[PDB]
Amino acid sequence: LPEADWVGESATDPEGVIKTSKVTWANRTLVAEEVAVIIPVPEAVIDDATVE
Amino acid sequence: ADISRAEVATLIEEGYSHSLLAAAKQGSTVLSAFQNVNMGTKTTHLPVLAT
Repeated sequence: LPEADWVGESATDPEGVIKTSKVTWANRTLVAEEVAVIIPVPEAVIDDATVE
Repeated sequence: ADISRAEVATLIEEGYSHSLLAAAKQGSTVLSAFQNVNMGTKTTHLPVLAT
């Protein structure tokens, strides 16, 4: 965040200057990764089972 | 050299507001707490039981 300040009115006095300030940003990343499983079964067991 | 706020003198005028100029008045407590007897003369006598 930037910062403001109170400024005096004099043309010579150091309190008479408006101060500089900055706004900044940063970066965040979505990075996709794999998650997986393999389940093996005998094909005769698929054929004999009563459920799908 | 430069023109300060003091350099322009009464070319800058000072304003006025009555927005803080009010005060709510408060009446006496005893004239609301108790009976207000309307007197017609300086002294009224009230007899009381005493023994």
